[PDB]
Amino acid sequence: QHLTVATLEERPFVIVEPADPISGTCIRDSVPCRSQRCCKGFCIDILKRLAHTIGFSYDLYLVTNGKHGKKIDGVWNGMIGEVFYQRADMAIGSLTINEERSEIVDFSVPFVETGISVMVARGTTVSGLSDRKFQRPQEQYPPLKFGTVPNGSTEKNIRSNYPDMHSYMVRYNQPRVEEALTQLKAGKLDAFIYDAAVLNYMARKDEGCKLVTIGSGKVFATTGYGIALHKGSRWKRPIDLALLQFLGDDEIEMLERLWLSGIC
Ligand SMILES: N[C@H](CCC(=O)O)C(=O)O
Repeated sequence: QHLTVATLEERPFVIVEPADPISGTCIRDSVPCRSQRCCKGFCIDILKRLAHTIGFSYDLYLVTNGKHGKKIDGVWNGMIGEVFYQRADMAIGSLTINEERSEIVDFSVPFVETGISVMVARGTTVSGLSDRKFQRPQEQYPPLKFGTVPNGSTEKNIRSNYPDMHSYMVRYNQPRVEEALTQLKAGKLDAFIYDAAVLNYMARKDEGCKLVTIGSGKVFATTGYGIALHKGSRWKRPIDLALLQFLGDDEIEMLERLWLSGIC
C-alpha cells in the first residue's frame, strides 16, 4: 500500500523547486520530494495518477548516487541502481528502456517515445548522424565538435554501436543538458547528441528558436521511457494496466500538451 519511489530532475519530465516560502509547503501541482523540496512535471503527474488509480501512498526521493543509471565494474548507480538494489520499489522519470537495464529490472510498458536525436544551431549545416563529420570525425580539417552527457542510455548506445565515434566524443562530454545547450549556442560544440524526447522539447522552447533537432534516422533505435521496478515485481501489471488506460483515455496526450509544448 506504500511505495518508495526514486526519481531524478530532468525538466520538463521532473522539475524540482523549493517549497513556497510563504506557506512552507509544496503548492499547486507539486508534491514533496526529499533528497537521497517539491517535485512537479510530466512524470510527476503520471505518478500522481498511478497513485490515485491504483491506490497507493508513496515516499518520493531524488537520486544523488549518479543519474539515470550506469553499470561500472559490476555495480549499478542512478535510478536503475536504486531499484536493482531494492532501495526503491520503483523509479519514475525520464528513464530510458534499454537491453542492459531490462536484463536486471522490470520496466512498465513505455509511456513516452524516445531515442537519440542530434541538436545543432539553425545556422550550422550537416546532414545528420550519417554525415562523415560525425562518423569519420578526425578526417575533417577543423574537427567537428560533438558531445553528449555521458553515463546514460545515449552514450551506452554509441559506445556499443559506433565505438570509433564514441572514442572521439569523449573529450566533448557535457555535465548536463543546460551546459551543453550553452556550449552549442556559443559554438564550442557543433552538435549535441542526446535523448530525443528531451532534445526535441528543448528545441521547441529555445529562446529565439535558434536550436534545431535532426532525426538520427536509421543510425539509432527508437525506444521509450519506462517505470523501473524490481525484477518480477507484482506492481508491473497494475502499473501497466493504468498506463494503458491513461494512453487510451487521451490522458497522456493531455499531459504532453500540458508539459511538452513549445512555440518553435
Ligand atoms: N533518459 C536517459 C538518457 C539520457 C541520455 O541521452 O544519455 C537515461 O535513461 O539514461
